[PDB]
Amino acid sequence: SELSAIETAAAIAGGSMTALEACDAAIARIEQRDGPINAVVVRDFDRAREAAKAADGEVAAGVSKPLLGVPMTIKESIDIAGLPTSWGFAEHADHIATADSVVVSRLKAAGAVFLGKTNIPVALADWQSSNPNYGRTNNPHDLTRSAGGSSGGAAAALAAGMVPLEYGSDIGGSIRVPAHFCGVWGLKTTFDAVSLEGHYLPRTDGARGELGVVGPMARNPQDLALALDLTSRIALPIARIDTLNGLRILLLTHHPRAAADSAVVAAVEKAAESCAAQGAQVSTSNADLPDLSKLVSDYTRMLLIVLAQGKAPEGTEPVSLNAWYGMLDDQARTIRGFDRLFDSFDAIFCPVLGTSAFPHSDEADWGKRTLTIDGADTPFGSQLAWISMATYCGMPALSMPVGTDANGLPIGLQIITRNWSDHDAVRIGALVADALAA
Repeated sequence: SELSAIETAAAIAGGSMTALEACDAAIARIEQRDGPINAVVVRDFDRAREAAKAADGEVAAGVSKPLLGVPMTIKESIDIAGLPTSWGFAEHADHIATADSVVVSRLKAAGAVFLGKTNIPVALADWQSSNPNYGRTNNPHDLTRSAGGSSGGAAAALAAGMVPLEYGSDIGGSIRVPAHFCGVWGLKTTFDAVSLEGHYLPRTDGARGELGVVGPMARNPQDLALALDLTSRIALPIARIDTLNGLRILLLTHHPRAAADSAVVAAVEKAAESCAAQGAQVSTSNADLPDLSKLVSDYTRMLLIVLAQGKAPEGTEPVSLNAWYGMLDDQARTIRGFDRLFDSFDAIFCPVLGTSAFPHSDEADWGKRTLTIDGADTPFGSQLAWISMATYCGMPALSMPVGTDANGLPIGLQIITRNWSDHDAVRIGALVADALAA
């Protein structure tokens, strides 16, 4: 029942409230609600209110901008000038960013006001949000369960109504998974569509690596689309879809490399059937589908080199540059596989993860964790499979809410579309949400 980012900005423009009122309202929601959740772990309420007063001076001087005065937070790994950027490392608790990231600079240019930053796991390397600098973030829907990660505090802050807009990062599901666990909307954008300048490992300032993207998170698709138009390095193509009638969907509720709970499958299946009733052509199989089992292995191989920065454990020999160049050839061949697939389909519908939010785990080694799927214990890491298609091949991928499991925990749907059609993904998810309400 909270105002959206667009609605807030309209309110501030129309006279209904001052940016400073909106900024103190958000501070109030945060101080009153973040106690048991612990999502907004870096606070800048003092400078935020100064910037809000300023946003009020612009308003009264006749100025308008699409997010003027709108309070929001950002992920702790994205730089804001004057604020820490530790990525959850004790050794970098006091690393203080000198300059706004590009994404932050873009949104501040749209008039937004940054109240603070949201919690993350150590090294952005978990589907939870816990670290020694700030503590743990808890799912607002069940405080005993993970908020997801690594953008987990962002998803929790959105879910608890604290702010209307957020922005996150994803290399192994870290936008889509928190959005799914907390019941909010998250967009993994097309690879290279938004700049990662300011999303730096603490004390470094180099180049974007492969695979990872930044993308917006919110409670509705309109805010996502606005936030994407304001942050993309070039204006992206606009949405071609306007109706589910004739939309061509490929429904995947099975992965050769990971299981999915019945309640997740059923939630995803029901979303496709709602679209079919508004006229969609839902297929369950296609011979153009790339080998998803090979894809998961290529993705893993490359992921572990990227995250290691090509360095190797002492005793092991590193990957050669030429071998790396071969790995990008492989990646490139696979991407072309999805190009042919998307000649026959407008979207893939599949799960974000095989389960809804799991109980907090203090076990660092994914190999020692499990996940209950239909009563059985199943391997935890196996679930990267659901997340691999869009990261490895670079496609945009929405995570949107489509139901709740039997315990009341949110379940999300992953909507994948062709490279650079990020707005078509957000549009389809908006129409999916309509079809499910009708």
